[PDB]
Amino acid sequence: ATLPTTASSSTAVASSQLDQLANFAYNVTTDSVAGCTLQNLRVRRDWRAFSKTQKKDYINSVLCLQKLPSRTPAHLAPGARTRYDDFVATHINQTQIIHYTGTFLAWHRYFIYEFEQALRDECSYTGDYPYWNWGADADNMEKSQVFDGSETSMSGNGEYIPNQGDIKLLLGNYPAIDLPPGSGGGCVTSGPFKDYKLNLGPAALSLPGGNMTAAANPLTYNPRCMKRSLTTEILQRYNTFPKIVELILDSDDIWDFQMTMQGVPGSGSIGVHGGGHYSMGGDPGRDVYVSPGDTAFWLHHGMIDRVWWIWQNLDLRKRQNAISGTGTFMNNPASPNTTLDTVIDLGYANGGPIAMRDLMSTTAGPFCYVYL
Amino acid sequence: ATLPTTASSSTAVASSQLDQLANFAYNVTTDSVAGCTLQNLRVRRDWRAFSKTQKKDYINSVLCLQKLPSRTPAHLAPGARTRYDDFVATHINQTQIIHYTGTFLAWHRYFIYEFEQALRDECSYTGDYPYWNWGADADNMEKSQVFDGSETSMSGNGEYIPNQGDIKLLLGNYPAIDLPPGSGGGCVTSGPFKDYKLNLGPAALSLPGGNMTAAANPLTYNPRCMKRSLTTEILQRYNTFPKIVELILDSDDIWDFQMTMQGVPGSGSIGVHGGGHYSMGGDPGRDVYVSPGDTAFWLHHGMIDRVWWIWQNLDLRKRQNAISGTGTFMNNPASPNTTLDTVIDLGYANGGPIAMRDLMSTTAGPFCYVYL
Ligand SMILES: *[C@@H]1O[C@H](CO)[C@@H](O[C@@H]2O[C@H](CO)[C@@H](O[C@@H]3O[C@H](CO)[C@@H](O)[C@H](O)[C@@H]3O)[C@H](O)[C@H]2NC(C)=O)[C@H](O)[C@H]1NC(C)=O
Ligand SMILES: *[C@@H]1O[C@H](CO)[C@@H](O[C@@H]2O[C@H](CO)[C@@H](O[C@@H]3O[C@H](CO)[C@@H](O)[C@H](O)[C@@H]3O)[C@H](O)[C@H]2NC(C)=O)[C@H](O)[C@H]1NC(C)=O
Ligand SMILES: *[C@@H]1O[C@H](CO)[C@@H](O)[C@H](O)[C@H]1NC(C)=O
Ligand SMILES: *[C@@H]1O[C@H](CO)[C@@H](O)[C@H](O)[C@H]1NC(C)=O
Ligand SMILES: *[C@@H]1O[C@H](CO)[C@@H](O)[C@H](O)[C@H]1NC(C)=O
Ligand SMILES: *[C@@H]1O[C@H](CO)[C@@H](O)[C@H](O)[C@H]1NC(C)=O
Ligand SMILES: *[C@@H]1O[C@H](CO)[C@@H](O)[C@H](O)[C@H]1NC(C)=O
Ligand SMILES: *[C@@H]1O[C@H](CO)[C@@H](O)[C@H](O)[C@H]1NC(C)=O
Ligand SMILES: *[C@H]1O[C@H](CO)[C@@H](O)[C@H](O)[C@@H]1O
Ligand SMILES: *[C@H]1O[C@H](CO)[C@@H](O)[C@H](O)[C@@H]1O
Ligand SMILES: [Cu+2]
Ligand SMILES: [Cu+2]
Ligand SMILES: [Cu+2]
Ligand SMILES: [Cu+2]
Repeated sequence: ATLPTTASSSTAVASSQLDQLANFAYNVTTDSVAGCTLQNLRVRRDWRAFSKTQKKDYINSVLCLQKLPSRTPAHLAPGARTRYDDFVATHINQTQIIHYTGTFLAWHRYFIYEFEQALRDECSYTGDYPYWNWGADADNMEKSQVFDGSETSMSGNGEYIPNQGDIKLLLGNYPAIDLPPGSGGGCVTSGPFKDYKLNLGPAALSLPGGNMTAAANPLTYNPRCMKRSLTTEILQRYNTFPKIVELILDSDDIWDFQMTMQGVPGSGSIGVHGGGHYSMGGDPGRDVYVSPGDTAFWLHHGMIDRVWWIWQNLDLRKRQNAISGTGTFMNNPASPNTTLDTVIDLGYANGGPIAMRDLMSTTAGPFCYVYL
Repeated sequence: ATLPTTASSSTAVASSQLDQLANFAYNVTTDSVAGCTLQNLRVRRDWRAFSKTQKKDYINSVLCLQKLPSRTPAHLAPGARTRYDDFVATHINQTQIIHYTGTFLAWHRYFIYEFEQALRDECSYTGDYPYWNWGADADNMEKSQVFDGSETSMSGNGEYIPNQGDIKLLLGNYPAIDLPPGSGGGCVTSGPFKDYKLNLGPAALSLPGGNMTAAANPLTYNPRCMKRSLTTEILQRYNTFPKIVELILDSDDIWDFQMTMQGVPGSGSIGVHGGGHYSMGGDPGRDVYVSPGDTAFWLHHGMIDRVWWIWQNLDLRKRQNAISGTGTFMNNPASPNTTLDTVIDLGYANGGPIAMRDLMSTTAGPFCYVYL
């Protein structure tokens, strides 16, 4: 079998191209497994592949972390109430050193893995890690099994608010990127997270109209509802199967991969990573720091990690350990290059400090899983 | 009298142009003074204008802050030992929100004012705030009364180190700016600060050759000598009287002023602000975060504040309260615009929280001084 070399403009085959690439990556991962053996190798799976009661087992475990008390010392994050908040808080705390950095991909890989460990160790979860395949939902976000509002979604849309202005995304002094406000605006109307209390932020919440709300200290207590405004137009622009495959096949090195993924500034594109986030609309959906406060975050980054994993396995010799970038957001201010010895941590959320070299592979260090 | 409209290429008259502009600014400030009256109005003065024993009164007060114990809670900055360290620590702590921000100019104005208050309130200083006029020293940094190594300098050059590679200044992914390493390299050889213990950092120290050293936590204890490597070539490139006047006269709004001053990224220029800093070479001279750990910092920023003050007084109606920019370094990540209500503080160094509106004028809020 010879793999696709050029992304198709046809949605139907772009999807199949993606599946081929994934199959190859799956093949590479499995037979390289012949700590981590084929036996104890976990499989992360598309949300759609979960059955009703499996969906709910996951949801319930998450609701469990949203009920268990926070481990973060109150004086460090006064707003944190739950174990779940512990994760949100560390993400807020470290936002300026984990996006547009050399550590971005590996940090989020570790973040979601440790989230998973919390689910298993504290909330008795025994099911698989879920991911959200953007491409399948690119035409109707409201019908996504992740966002349909049912008892098996991560809740759905937010209360509709008429005539919201556009979202204006800034970075540096580049011209804004303009996005539609979606079909919601307010508190989520249904599903398992309808009564979920969002406790932290806003740190930097983009608002319809172009304004931004920012607490003096986004780690203080600010209990409020989760708001969404599902915006299908955004997925259509940045997260279609052709766009996904394009990112994989046109990215010749780790720099181009991660930059294309996140959206290079000034380019008018926010990539699959930005698209996934901003398509949720609402709050913290539109807050780069507080985004894990939206429960769909974990599924989104499941998919982010998948896409990275695929890209790596297309040329494992060159890509397995590939790193580019520094330890500061867009290298502002300048910091040293990230290396295999760079140490990251998730503060009080879970786990301990760990070096980049131990994160590069989904079947070494603490990791032992594959994506189906 | 009609003021210069175009910066002269002649060093001799560029200097006189500067003096005219300063005189005008002085005139505006005084007669606008007709809390702050002409009576209690302080005058900040060129270091050269200080007599021997006045120089030493200032130096001694600084050495006093370098001996009095730190107020910063040990658990917040384990490295801080002295009152002086309190200031360095807050600067390190806030570096990512006080450079390339809307607050940059006003924050540093408040920083040095509160430094001054520490000198007066804790170290019995009663003399004037000094500033370093770069232009007078642009041809021979070693002969500067600030850096001559005598008992009236801020110490002088560092131990000479042969064949140091160039300094390579990065920001974002723009091409590096290359600078010569100067005539020193090591510990300062003489003057009042020869035994001054530099306690904090490095946070991001640029090294000859292009490398950068960064502690895991630059607020922890790392006692070592202050190192300089006086680099006249740098002042010659960025800090000549023509360059100073150019910044004043060619900058039509606050954005262009502050950006030209700091060096716009990608432009190959580091402005009078970068030039002043990097011309000192050494450590923390080449560390954006830790720079106040070099005792010349206060004189440099005296001059920075002067240049701003002059520019403001050229059109006080439009410039007095002018602000542009956000609350994050180069607006990475994006944050709200700075406004007159934006509140800043210097943590434990001195003073309390204060709004931008109270900082805009050297003769309102807490301020009541002029530059001669
Ligand atoms: C947000 O990030 C900052 C910066 O990393 C975190 O501050 C860090 O806090 C921990 C302790 O709270 C420090 O760890 C060290 O622990 C050992 C004891 O095992 C002790 O010997 C050290 O002196 C230190 O306390 C870490 O150095 C410290 N870093 C800084 C710059 O203060 C903070 O915890 C994070 N906030 C949250 C809520 O996670
Ligand atoms: C570096 O900057 C951080 C962020 O500003 C500083 O953390 C801040 O620390 C102070 C107290 O240490 C917090 O002030 C508040 O004081 C009142 C009591 O008057 C209390 O009710 C509040 O809950 C809070 O403790 C401030 O909110 C806090 N901010 C964060 C994000 O933790 C830190 O102090 C700075 N480090 C140094 C050495 O200056
Ligand atoms: C994966 O390996 C299987 C089993 O040998 C093979 O049939 C299939 O063609 C491989 N997939 C790809 C995309 O190479
Ligand atoms: C956005 O901010 C401006 C300036 O503070 C304010 O006047 C306005 O009310 C805000 N606009 C919206 C859409 O709320
Ligand atoms: C931020 O200020 C700039 C001018 O410096 C202005 O163009 C922009 O509209 C402001 N942003 C908002 C949303 O207020
Ligand atoms: C400053 O005011 C004095 C006193 O009237 C005047 O002689 C001088 O010309 C003024 N300076 C400038 C530069 O306008
Ligand atoms: C700079 O860093 C490189 C890579 O770590 C190292 O090999 C080298 O020793 C350093 N160069 C200098 C000039 O010390
Ligand atoms: C940082 O890494 C880049 C490649 O991504 C390399 O070009 C540069 O030399 C590195 N910086 C240093 C000084 O090691
Ligand atoms: C296939 O459908 C996608 C949306 O899923 C479009 O983006 C593409 O142009 C093609 O029509
Ligand atoms: C006057 O002298 C300055 C240095 O002080 C030069 O930069 C300028 O070109 C002129 O020779
Ligand atoms: Cu993140
Ligand atoms: Cu993300
Ligand atoms: Cu500064
Ligand atoms: Cu400075």
